[PDB]
Amino acid sequence: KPHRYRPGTVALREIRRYQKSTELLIRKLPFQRLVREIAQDFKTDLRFQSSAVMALQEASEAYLVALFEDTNLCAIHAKRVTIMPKDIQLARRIRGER
Amino acid sequence: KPHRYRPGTVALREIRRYQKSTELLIRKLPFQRLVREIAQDFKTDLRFQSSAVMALQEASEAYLVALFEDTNLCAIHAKRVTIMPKDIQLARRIRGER
Amino acid sequence: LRDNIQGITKPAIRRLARRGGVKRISGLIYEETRGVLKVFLENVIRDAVTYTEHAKRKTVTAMDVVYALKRQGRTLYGFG
Amino acid sequence: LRDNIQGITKPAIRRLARRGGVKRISGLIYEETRGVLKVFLENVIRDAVTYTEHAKRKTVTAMDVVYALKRQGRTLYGFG
Amino acid sequence: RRKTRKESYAIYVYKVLKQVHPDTGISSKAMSIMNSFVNDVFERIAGEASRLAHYNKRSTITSREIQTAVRLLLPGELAKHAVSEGTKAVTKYTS
Amino acid sequence: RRKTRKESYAIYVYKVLKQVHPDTGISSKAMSIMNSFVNDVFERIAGEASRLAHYNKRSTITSREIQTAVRLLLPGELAKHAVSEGTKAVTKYTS
Amino acid sequence: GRSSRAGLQFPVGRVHRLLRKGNYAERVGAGAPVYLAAVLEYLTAEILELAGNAARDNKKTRIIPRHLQLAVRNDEELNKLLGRVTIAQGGVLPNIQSVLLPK
Amino acid sequence: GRSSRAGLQFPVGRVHRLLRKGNYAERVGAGAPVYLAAVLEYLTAEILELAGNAARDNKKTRIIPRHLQLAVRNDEELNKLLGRVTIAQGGVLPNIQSVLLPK
DNA sequence: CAGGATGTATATATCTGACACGTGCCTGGAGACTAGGGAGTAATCCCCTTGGCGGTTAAAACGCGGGGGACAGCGCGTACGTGCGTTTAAGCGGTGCTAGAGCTGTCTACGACCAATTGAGCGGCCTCGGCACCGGGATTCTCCA
DNA sequence: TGGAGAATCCCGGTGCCGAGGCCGCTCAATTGGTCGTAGACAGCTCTAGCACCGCTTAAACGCACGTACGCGCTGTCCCCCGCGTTTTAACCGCCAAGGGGATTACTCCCTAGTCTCCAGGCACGTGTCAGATATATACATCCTG
Repeated sequence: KPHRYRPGTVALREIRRYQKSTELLIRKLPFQRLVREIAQDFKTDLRFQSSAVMALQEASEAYLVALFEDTNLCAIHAKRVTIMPKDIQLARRIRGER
Repeated sequence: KPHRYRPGTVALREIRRYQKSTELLIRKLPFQRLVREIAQDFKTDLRFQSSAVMALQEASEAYLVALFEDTNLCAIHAKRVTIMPKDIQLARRIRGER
Repeated sequence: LRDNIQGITKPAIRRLARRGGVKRISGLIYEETRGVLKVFLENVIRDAVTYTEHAKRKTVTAMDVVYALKRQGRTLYGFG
Repeated sequence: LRDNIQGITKPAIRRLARRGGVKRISGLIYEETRGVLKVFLENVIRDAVTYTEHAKRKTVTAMDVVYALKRQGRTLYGFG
Repeated sequence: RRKTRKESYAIYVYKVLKQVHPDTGISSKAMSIMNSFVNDVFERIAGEASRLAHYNKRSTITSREIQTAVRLLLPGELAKHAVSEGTKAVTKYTS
Repeated sequence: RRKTRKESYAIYVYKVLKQVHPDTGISSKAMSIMNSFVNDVFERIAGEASRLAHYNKRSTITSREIQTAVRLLLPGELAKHAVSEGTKAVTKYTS
Repeated sequence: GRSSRAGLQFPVGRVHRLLRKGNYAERVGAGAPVYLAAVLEYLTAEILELAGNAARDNKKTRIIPRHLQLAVRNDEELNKLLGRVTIAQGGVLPNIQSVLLPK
Repeated sequence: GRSSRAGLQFPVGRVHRLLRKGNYAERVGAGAPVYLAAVLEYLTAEILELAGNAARDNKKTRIIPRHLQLAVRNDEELNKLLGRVTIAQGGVLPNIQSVLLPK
């Protein structure tokens, strides 16, 4: 029999891995392309510094991590361990963003 | 048998009555006594205007009502209609007060 | 004065929950709500008293309460 | 450029959820997260381009992003 | 005698109200709320224009700083109609 | 030639670090974070002292305005030890 | 006067004095108080028109704080502008969740 | 100098210049840059002490942003001071909820 | 589905205080003039952003088996809603007293300002050691018999 | 409960680039007078806040009854996780233009400052009418049969 981990151990393993790391969790070029696509609807032919897209990526990943940290509390409050889009909507409308 | 309303109808009647009115829902003298008792811990023999305690009561009732709306959303999220201290604690942790 | 937090009675907390849209209320909500209100009032009255004794006054005016609320992002219109 | 919101991939949202502490993730979380990130980035990039075009520049610097974040109550340390 | 000379916004808010609703009045508590609103929006646009002038190492608040502060602070089409109203008033004023 | 004379807080933060932990150093990104932190809480204490001077119809920022701004902005025993440090420094500076 | 040179109802001179004596910059341009008074007068006219419609729908002819609160919370842009703002004696918006209504 | 007259490491004259040129008040007193430099030095010494302890606990002799983030998010007073602040390349605190652990 | 009971919206009187308007006056805004420096604009430099290319390789996409968790149904009890009667402070008005807020006047110490000087701090460069990485063993946790 | 396997931690060894210290220089901080307004302080007046008291009555409190909702349990199924395989695009190193940020020089126009005057706006009175309340009436809704 080949070895096989049970569902939830590797998830906790990568919780402990990514809560110990400091790196950026999104790839840099897709985020940079997304930033330039969003900025194309405000002013055409814009340039970005190398540190501007890094600042946007740090702020965006901190925002999304701190929103998932609240989504997880909203999921645990409903006696679940799965997060759902209604949990994200609840966290965003309790924070005062909708 | 005399008349008897079912549990939940007069609650909705009070919701429609107090979401239509603009009065202060805490009594004036207990709130003013609570304000002077809290202010005793910061400076002895203080003094309040009549308008300062009304501004404190307006802000406190607005804070508690806007917290009870979030508490109701947390209760409804867990497929309940009763609000509980776990709903208050979740609403304050998501808003960022603890 | 001692123990005026019980002046925020259970019917007053029920009226504030009714204005908040709450249909059914547990019995342990009242002590949690009294603690939350005491924490809020401590932070606001502490800032208002700091604004008051900076001015070398002995009376907490409504402007000091308005400024103490304005510096917590709970700006209050109606009192100057 | 067209449709680079799918460049925020499914394992990237899973890595951000693992850093957020999330054990199990529904399958509809990814389009919701992409919409949330797009709304956040629209608001920040709109303010950063406003700060940039006030200075009569064509380049969005890192200081424009830091100021655009600072005016949303999301102060960012490390870029000036 | 008289006490003190409070600079409120009440007569200008009353002129604006008489020009949008000629039969509607306003209470004193509502006039205090509108005065607090005008002071708050004033010191937000003025603080943001000050902050913009400080970022670009300028010493002057001009209509370009006030216009950028209005585009930063007001949401959506509020910032589209307020910039048009201010530009129209400045164009009228310099004539 | 040389570019420009960018003032920052890096050498004072490094002197403070070398008097607290004499064998621990700092990174460039950490020095940028500490510079941003010092500029941030400088702008908070100064923008609260400015408001305290404006609210009382005063035109001078004094150490009493700075002390009141420190007691308003810092939480708990930060505003006790920072007030004690600042009072000690102003006392020994006036001597 | 400068309020009537620009066509405004708001005091351009008083806004100029508050910008000069308000510790905002070392110099204040001449079109800055005109622009700021025009923006303040527009933003006053919007909330006043919505409050007057909310007063007329309540069959009243005077604006009370309830009509200002209804005006600012029944509008997405004014609620985004005034999200962190409490209006005194304003109340709340009438809103019951759909789960609390009976079958 | 004034930095060494007061017993400080932070620049009292540069803080005085930034107060005089920051559009904060019409005049700036003498003891106010001294007080503000002392408060800035205390608040730098606290975060640097906690960051040096967190750097020594990971067996390192150099502060990286991770140690600054650990220093500020563990300390209650600094976490209330820096609640709405993102530190770049700081990560998060190691924190797993109790319901997610194996039973 | 039907009718009684209860609550709430609606229409009329009536009464009050607050609001809309009128009046004096004063102080702050407008006009005119002068000086100077901030900023607008042109010109030049050189940094650093964008685009392209090619090999590596790690991450992403996709498919699949399975288990465990979400969700729905069901039952039980307890705790919360409703209502009634008793109690208790709140609210209101009326009065009195005085602390202190607010305003004015006078004086002086303190900060703005300006000019001369110099050393503190900043950019550049140079060096070496803390750390990132790599390979190998050691402990630790998980999972299935 | 224990052994196998996978994962993570630790422990030495190498290379490297970024921290840390030194050097030259320049510009901002310091020092010294001079002045003129801000504010500290004394004094005085008047508002408004605190304290008390009596009375009415509305809200709070306490209790009884019952229902409906929270919560625990069980069953089912389907969806998400772990893993292996194939693909794709990120990434890193290198190179080449060139756009535009950044700095300097210079001119000039716009705004601060001062002084003079007067009218717009504010405090204070004042009448009248919009709303608050009382009260009867009509419609809407809830609940139990």
